[PDB]
Amino acid sequence: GKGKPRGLNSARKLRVHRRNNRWAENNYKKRLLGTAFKSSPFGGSSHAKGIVLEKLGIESKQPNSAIRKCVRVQLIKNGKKVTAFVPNDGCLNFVDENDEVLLAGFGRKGKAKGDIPGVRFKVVKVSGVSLLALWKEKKEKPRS
Amino acid sequence: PRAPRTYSKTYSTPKRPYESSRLDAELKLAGEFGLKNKKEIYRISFQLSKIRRAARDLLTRDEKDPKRLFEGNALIRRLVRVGVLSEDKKKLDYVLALKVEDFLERRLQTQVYKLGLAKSVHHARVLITQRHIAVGKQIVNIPSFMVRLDSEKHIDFAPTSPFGGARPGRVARRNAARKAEASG
Amino acid sequence: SDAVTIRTRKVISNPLLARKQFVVDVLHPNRANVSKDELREKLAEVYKAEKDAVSVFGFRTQFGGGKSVGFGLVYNSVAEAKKFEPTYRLVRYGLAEKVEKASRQQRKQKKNRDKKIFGTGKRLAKKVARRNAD
Amino acid sequence: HGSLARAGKVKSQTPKVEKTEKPKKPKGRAYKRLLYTRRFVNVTLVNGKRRMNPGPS
RNA sequence: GGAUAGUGGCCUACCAUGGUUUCAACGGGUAACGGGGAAUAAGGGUUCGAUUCCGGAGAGGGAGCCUGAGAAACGGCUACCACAUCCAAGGAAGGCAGCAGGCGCGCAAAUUACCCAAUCCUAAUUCAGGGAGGUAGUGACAAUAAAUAACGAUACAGGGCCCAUUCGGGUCUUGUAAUUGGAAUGAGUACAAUGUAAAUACCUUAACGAGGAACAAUUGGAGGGCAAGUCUGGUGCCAGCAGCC
Repeated sequence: GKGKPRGLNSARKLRVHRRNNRWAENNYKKRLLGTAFKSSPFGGSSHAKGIVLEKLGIESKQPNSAIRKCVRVQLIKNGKKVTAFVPNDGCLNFVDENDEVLLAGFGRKGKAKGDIPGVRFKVVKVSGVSLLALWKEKKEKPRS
Repeated sequence: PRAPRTYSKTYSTPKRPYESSRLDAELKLAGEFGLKNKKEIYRISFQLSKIRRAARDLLTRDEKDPKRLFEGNALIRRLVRVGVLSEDKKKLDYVLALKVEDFLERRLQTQVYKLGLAKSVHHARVLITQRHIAVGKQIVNIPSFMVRLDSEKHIDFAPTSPFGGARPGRVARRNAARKAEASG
Repeated sequence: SDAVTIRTRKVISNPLLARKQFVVDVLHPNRANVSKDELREKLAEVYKAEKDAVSVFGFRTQFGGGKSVGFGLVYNSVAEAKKFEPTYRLVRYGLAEKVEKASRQQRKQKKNRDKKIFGTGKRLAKKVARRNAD
Repeated sequence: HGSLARAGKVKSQTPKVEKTEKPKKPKGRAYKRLLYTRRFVNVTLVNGKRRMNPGPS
């Protein structure tokens, strides 16, 4: 009889059985445990601002050989220290040190974007100015 | 607070964006009818979806059901009025077979093109937007009008437009000054 | 005054306010729109009820010109429109000249200040004056 | 170590090739008409590939 | 029995261990006010619902109360806790989770504007008040067609046709043409009428704007998924790209 009960009065068993077995789903488990709220460095938000502490030279994961440009960032709202990628070419020279940056995830929902080990976040703004603006020379960072 | 103003969308984006067969047809459709966007096709197909959904639900009901006897007749009268489906039917047939080409064939952009006052779908669209058209007594500039089959004989040029007397147009008025300035 | 062809529609006899209630629609080809000093006296002569007992408003121009529709109303007398016509329309038509008044911010602030004062206030000025020396 | 250098390299060695002046393309239904008369009214070569941006060979 | 407006362990004077519980009690959590609803759909579903309506609760945290038909009211009072203002220091004054606004917080959110003209409420039901409400200001998240050019001539490349030197022309146009001309209208500049008593924002004018930066359209992408370059220079496991390969 296919396993599961079929009787017209077995709705409770089907309900409880489904409830128990939804815990084997990764997304349901993560949502109802509140892991993003309690463990993720953004606290469950899309973005976070922080202060650059140091320039990074994260090596590429095999088989690619490259030095990804990243920054240690201590988030303002938490104090948690994260690593954010500075995406485009030469944009490290815009995010040098001690500035206030806006960070976003990599699109992997908390995993590695590519051959970059351990990096979950990327830079999108520097001192209130979009990193794409500085890379395309449309705007310039405040000199004073 | 004041009661909220309701609003609703009119178009729907296709599920798969880069479809060669669908992309070619839609841009082929825009050329033959002079439309500016794919959204101008998306809305017609969205409008058609609400119509096929309406007739499909109605046709699941049995014959001589008061719901489809009233709602089916109302949908027929509205669609016949706008001229999308043929008027020589009384069988609730064409509705589910209505194609996208039927709806934008009834638009004023093409309606004034084939009525001889426009000479092109692009010329009509510019003509439509520049207000050289009156449907009844009233000037319109809507490329998507859905003429109600009582206005195809009512179309005419706007009285407040060139070729209507006492109104040559701004560029003509400048040449009127040039006519006197040329001698002087 | 040429082919203005002003006319009224839906004329209903409203004697509780003692007036005639209707909508007024004008056809003004080759014309922007007709004004108050034109429409009001034109509505007066067509009705022969009074001169300043006429009121018009609304008057949206049809999309693309040509004609305009709005609302109108005619009283039995000018002395009867004085008792019913709204004040802002009377001031607009010239039947009353409103004296300048303090702004809402300033009016409310003055009410806040004199609510802080109990009594008429004549004696308060004397005590402050008598105590101002030291 | 030594990563505090060599960043932004190829963007700094790329020769500056300025944009060429061209007229503006039609925009809107006019641009839509441009694609329509680029794709369907020219039947010079629609045999096997219908190339869209073919380079010199 | 007391209390209550009233029922009632609501509270006060006794037995019986009475009541609940795997049909999940009782604990714990809730990045939980509930619902009408929202998003998403073949059918079933999954997720959301602080928030325009309804109900509940609260007025910085607790507690207590006066008046009053109705409040355990906070733009009423009393007290403690935290915070906090003005003092010639003896005292006095509180409370924007109303509106506008300010600071902080953060990824995240507007004007210290005009009015009762409308909607409706309040009073001594008959000229008042109303940041309730409306109006305007900011506002390219959300939505609705909406302009960013349209028509004609003028040198050949040939989805094709009359005749046979099949390159001896064509009412017939698909377009390279930075070759023109007879075009058309909008963005919009208020002491002019139409709405708020002070004004604004589609129309029409003693009056105006269009021939290239003109008065251009951007955002993304061109290996595959997923339509679109084995085109050209530069870098050369570097720089960088790459949601996945």
